[PDB]
Amino acid sequence: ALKEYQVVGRKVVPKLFRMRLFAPNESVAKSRYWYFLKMINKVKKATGEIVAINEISEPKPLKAKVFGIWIRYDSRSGTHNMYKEFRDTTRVGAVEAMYADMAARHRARFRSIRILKVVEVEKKEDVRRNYVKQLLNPHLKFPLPHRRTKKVFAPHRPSTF
Amino acid sequence: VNTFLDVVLSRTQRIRGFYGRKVKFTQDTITEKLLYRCKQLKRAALGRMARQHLSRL
Amino acid sequence: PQNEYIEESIRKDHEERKRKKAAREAHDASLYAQKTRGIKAKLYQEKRRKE
Amino acid sequence: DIYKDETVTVDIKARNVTVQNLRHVDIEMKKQGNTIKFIVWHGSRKHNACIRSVYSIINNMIIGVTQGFRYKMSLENVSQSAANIKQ
RNA sequence: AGAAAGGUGUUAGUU
Repeated sequence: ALKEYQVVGRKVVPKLFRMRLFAPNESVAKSRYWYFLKMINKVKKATGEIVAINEISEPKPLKAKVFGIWIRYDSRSGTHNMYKEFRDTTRVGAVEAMYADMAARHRARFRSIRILKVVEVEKKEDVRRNYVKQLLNPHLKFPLPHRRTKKVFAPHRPSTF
Repeated sequence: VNTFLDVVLSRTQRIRGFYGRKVKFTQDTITEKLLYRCKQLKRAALGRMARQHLSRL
Repeated sequence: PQNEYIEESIRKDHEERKRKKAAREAHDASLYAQKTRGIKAKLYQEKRRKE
Repeated sequence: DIYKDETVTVDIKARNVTVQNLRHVDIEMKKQGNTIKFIVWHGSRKHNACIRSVYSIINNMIIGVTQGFRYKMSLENVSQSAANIKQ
């Protein structure tokens, strides 16, 4: 599963660079941070070093929020920028949806996607997605769809109602 | 006229001799109505080539 | 007869049919392009591209 | 759409909206009071296209049942019959 | 179907 990781590092009084990125484990996070730093300020991986790698939890994991995520796509042309909003209860939860969505619609891989910034939009007016606004209606009430539910050859036909 | 040419093209629609027959037939049908090097010449020929008052009285 | 016999006869649902045909022309062109096949498809595509 | 709900009796048993039938397209009827709340719960754009037709079809049938007049110069059935008669 | 460009076919976004 994905996990938020805060990576702080600097080249061997050089400035300390700290950033939040999402990785399955620490080793992926540190390599990802180095690759991000390599293309930003041009710091060699061999020369630099990591001073702190910390895991970040969700301060309010049982509260529904809306997360706006800005990312950079690599496509056939390899240049694209989008912004998408997800409603869930964790920053890492939305990121998994973001990765799952883009690998679905746009046939993406984890390496070609880099998170530019993730923010928590707490204003309903700031939401730019019709689905998010509809889900935030005060009268949200809908029947559960796509239910469909060993012991093969059941005795009576399913009620399914 | 352009539609008539398209209609004529629609009506029109060894290998050197076979294309020569095709070159003749395609142009002759237009005249009646009115390998890569060989195909280039065939395209060149096509490229270069390309009452109411009385009835109402 | 003589001169504009048709015009003289007319003077002495066409609009509705013409309007219906014009309205259906937008859908007919898209359907014809999608259903076109063979050499005629290339000719239709070339004509649409030129237009 | 997330919710594309719209509007004798309105009994909606087995999707038949007998006052008529609605089995052809999955849209709900719900017989909400005098109206029939023809709901769509996260369906498809085809359902949105059908409801606009269904709403007019149900209204035309209701209008025809109450007073179909003649309109010489059954709603769709009468118009198709008139077109067939004209042809 | 599936293992140059057209489409009043569709779904997510940019200006």
